[PDB]
Order: sequence, then C-alpha cells, then structure tokens
Amino acid sequence: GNADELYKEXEDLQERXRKLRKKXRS
Amino acid sequence: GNADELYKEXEDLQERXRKLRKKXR
Amino acid sequence: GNADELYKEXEDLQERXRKLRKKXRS
Amino acid sequence: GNADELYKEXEDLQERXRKLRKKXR
Ligand code: NA
Ligand code: NA
Repeated sequence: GNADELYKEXEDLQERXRKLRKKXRS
Repeated sequence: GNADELYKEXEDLQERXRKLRKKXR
Repeated sequence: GNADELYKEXEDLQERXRKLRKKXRS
Repeated sequence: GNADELYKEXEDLQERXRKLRKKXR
C-alpha cells in the first residue's frame, strides 16, 4: 500500500470502466 | 433500469475515481 | 484531498455498489 | 453479456476498492 499502487489501481480501474462502457453501448 | 442508466452510472463512477486521482496529485 | 476524504469516498462507493448489485439481481 | 456478468464485475470492482482501503490502513 503506497501512492504508486493507489495511482496505478485508480488508472487501471478507470480504463477498465471506459472499456466496459464502450462494449455496453455496442 | 436500462442500459442508459447503467452507462451513466459507470461514467459517474469513473469520473469520481478521476476526481480522487486529481485531488491525490 | 486527504486520507479521510479517500477513505470516505472509497466506503461510499463500496456501499453504492452493494446497493446497485442488490437491485440489479432483484 | 448478461446480468450475471455485470453482477460479478461489480462485485470484483467493489472488492478491489475494499483491498485499496485495507492496504491504505
Ligand atoms: Na497519467
Ligand atoms: Na469502516
């Protein structure tokens, strides 16, 4: 648990959500 | 209770996470 | 931006997701 | 591409957030 882990997880989750939103509409 | 509602929900959650990242930095 | 805000947001989002999962199945 | 898949996805995202909170504390 550190700033780099928090940042990486937050950015991975945001990208996972962009992909999920994209496929949901398609 | 449709795809549009889930889509808006997902965008809202994504932007709440971006706001945490921006505040953290 | 601080530890209390991060904690509160993470806990609010988890609870919002418990409610969304609950209503999705129902 | 059904409700079961979205349900598992949502549980996965929720548990990933609990893991960040636990690591933070
Ligand atoms: Na970046
Ligand atoms: Na608590």
